[PDB]
Amino acid sequence: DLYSRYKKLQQELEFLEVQEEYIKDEQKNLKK
Amino acid sequence: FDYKEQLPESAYMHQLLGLNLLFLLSQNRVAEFHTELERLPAKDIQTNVYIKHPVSLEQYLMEGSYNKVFLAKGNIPAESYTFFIDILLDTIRDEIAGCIEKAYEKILFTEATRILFFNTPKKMTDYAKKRGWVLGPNNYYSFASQTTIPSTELAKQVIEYARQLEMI
Amino acid sequence: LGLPTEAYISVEEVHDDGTPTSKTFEHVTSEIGAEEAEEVGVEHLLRDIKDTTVGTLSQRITNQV
Amino acid sequence: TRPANHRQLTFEEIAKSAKITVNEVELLVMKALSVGLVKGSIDEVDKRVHMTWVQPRVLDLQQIKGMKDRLEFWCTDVKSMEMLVEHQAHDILT
Repeated sequence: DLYSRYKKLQQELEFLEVQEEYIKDEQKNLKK
Repeated sequence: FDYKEQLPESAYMHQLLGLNLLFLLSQNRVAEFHTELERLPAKDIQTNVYIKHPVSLEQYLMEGSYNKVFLAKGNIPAESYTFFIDILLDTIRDEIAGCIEKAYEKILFTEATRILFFNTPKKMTDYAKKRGWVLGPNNYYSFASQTTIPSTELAKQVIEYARQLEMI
Repeated sequence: LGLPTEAYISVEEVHDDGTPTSKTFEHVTSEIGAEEAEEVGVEHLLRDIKDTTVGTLSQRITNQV
Repeated sequence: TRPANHRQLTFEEIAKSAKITVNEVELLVMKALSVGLVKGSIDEVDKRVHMTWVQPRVLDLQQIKGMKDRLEFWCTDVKSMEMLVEHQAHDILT
């Protein structure tokens, strides 16, 4: 269960790295 | 200061606290001086001679009242204050000399002696050799040695304006 | 760091040091300009390369550098 | 020969150089300006001839080398500010 919260660690990494820069470049190209 | 109550206080306390304030002034740690001075109760700061002399000496030093600072050498409410006061007098001699350097487009010697609070022309000559003066060719210490657009810094500031405007 | 076109015009050089006059190439300010249709076509070709979401201030700073 | 900064000529200096008198150096300088060999102005109250340009003169190899060193200094300054502007505006700079 607590190493399932380690699953939550990798979930946090997924939100942080994958989606933030995704939206950033998405809105840049949307301005273009 | 810690063991308030359970203790009857010592009459020497105020004297020794004033001596500590003199020590802090001599070493020129003004922030710590004021911080500890704030520990003394109000009426102790305002009335007790042992706490009045240190604070008054700092007041005179900040104002520039070096005459009264020197007269503190005669005041000395407790004779033990001499040690921490002599070094302060020497530092104040340096500070007064700095004042003389910046001001006094020209100054003579016979009166500069009293200005620097010295009592011997040999001491005057030694001190002039210290740092360096013109010795008064006409008996006057003429230490009257008094563009460049900050283009780089201004360009940095303007680029900062542009970047703060364009990160919108 | 420069335009691709260098324009020259031949002109006789009357040397002040008496050397014989000889034909030489003289530079003339050359720049690239487009008709309306040429601009439309080139903009279509550069639709995905040219960056237009820069801002006037950013473009002018780029011009300065 | 005088540099680009201290190129102010006094009537006494020009008189000594040309073996003329301060009362004729003034006419000489105006004649120079009229013929167009030099550009500048005259302040006779202070007897100083301000100059800003002289006819281009032939240069020797050493003079060309010195001009090259000056050009190197200029190029270093230009490169320094190119780098400064680029680094400071890197974010916005396209």
